[PDB]
Amino acid sequence: SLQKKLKGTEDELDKYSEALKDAQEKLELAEKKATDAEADVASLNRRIQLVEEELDRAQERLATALQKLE
Amino acid sequence: SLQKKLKGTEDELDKYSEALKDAQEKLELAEKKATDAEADVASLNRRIQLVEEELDRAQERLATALQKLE
Amino acid sequence: TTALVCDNGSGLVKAGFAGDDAPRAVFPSIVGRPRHQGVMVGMGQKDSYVGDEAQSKRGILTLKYPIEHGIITNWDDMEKIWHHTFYNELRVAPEEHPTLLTEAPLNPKANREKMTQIMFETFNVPAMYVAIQAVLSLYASGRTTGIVLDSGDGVTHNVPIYEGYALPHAIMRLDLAGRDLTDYLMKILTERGYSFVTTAEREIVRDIKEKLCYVALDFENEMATAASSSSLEKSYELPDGQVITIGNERFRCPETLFQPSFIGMESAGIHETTYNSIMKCDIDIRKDLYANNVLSGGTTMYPGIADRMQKEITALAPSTMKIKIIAPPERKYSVWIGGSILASLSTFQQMWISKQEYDEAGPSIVHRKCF
Ligand SMILES: Nc1ncnc2c1ncn2[C@@H]1O[C@H](COP(=O)(O)OP(=O)(O)O)[C@@H](O)[C@H]1O
Ligand SMILES: [Mg+2]
Repeated sequence: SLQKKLKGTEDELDKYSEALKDAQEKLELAEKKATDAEADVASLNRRIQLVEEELDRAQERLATALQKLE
Repeated sequence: SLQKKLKGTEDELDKYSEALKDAQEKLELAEKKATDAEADVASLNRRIQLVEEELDRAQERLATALQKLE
Repeated sequence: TTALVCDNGSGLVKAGFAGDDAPRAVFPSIVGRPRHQGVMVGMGQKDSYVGDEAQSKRGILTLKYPIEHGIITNWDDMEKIWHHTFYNELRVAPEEHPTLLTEAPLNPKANREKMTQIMFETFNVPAMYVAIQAVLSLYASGRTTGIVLDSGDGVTHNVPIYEGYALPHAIMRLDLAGRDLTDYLMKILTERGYSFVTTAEREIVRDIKEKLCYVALDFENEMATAASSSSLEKSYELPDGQVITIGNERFRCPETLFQPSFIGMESAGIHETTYNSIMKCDIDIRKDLYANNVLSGGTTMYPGIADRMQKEITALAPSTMKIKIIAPPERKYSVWIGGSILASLSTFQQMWISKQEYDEAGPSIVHRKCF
């Protein structure tokens, strides 16, 4: 009767509480991963310009050397 | 006598279900953001490796130019 | 007055008013019919369901695509799709709105002839025009040169354009598209133990492909990684629960674009077709074409596609050349944006096909200078 439904509702509530805790744990892990990736991309995208200017002046004095050789 | 208990149980179940639904919605949001960030960082890491090879060969033929100019 | 830009495409109709930033109405180009009998009396369900409506009743209906590869097979359902687009999604009578349509390269002339005849007779639009998808895509990007690869759901074509001058002899068309990729995914998922046969489940497989698939920069290394690591497997939730998992098939499906031999096609991969098309052009314009490679179409939305394409083309092209690939975020809507821009030009107002001009010149006028 109503007792069976009440017990089932309580037990289901317990499983959903466990799932809620698992969800919070997974989101904490996801946020940690997201901030780590943010730091990594910050490093990469603040070194990309250095690499770009590096290859830029590399081909610059490459061209200068080639024309002088010619 | 048990009617109040059932009403309280129903209210608690509703509150827990709403909190759980918020937990999911937020978890999906965080997971989507994390996946997008991971894809972007992987793509720009591949860019990093290809530009690194470009720079390496840049110094290579720059050195070649250097001696041939010598 | 105002102009109306409609893109039938294949598998996704997108329509709107000219001058808008984005299409107003976007919905699958699907017509479905009920294959069961139905016992309830007074429900009064109509015979056919068109557009996104048919999507919501997927389980009871059977779906038919009026477009197989660019061309139109069934015309009555195509007329139904056009009527639904004009009257329900836009809620505008086409009796006073010029219509611009998009049409893929290298298709039967009868297709254009019947399209114009239907539009001029059934709907009596004051005027209409037909344009190539590649040119519109180039318009949207703001470029004026460069080779454009448009990969939709029906056909994938490369069209090189330089200084606004197309090169018809270098246009390359390949029938590999998103529909074939979905079919290959359906065929390959049977290996893991999941069987999809009903046309309804084709949509589920398409959603899986859209939301889960990705392109691998290198194939053999990724296969080796997947053979040992388990960090690639991902889980998807079907409409009725019953979560499924997918591993290698995550990146095997898109590889068909670079490896047509998977599905038995003789032709070469899209990268090789692009390189061959570039080489088919002259020698004084290859610099801009190499440096202004443009991508468009829904199938191009695979993450990591640009990196793989650049790597392949660089491996093919000479090292001295600079290879750049343009991948705007709004690839799949680029064609409609280009069409909207084109329809809004002042100089385009005299290039429409008028009603009485159509009547006196006959349906074939579409093939005259009013291309
Ligand atoms: N993000 C995505 N991932 C995978 N496939 C996609 C994505 N976006 C669109 N598609 C594919 O593109 C197709 C739609 O192409 P679309 O841009 O409508 O061109 P057309 O209308 O000419 O077919 C769909 O069949 C779909 O499978
Ligand atoms: Mg298209």
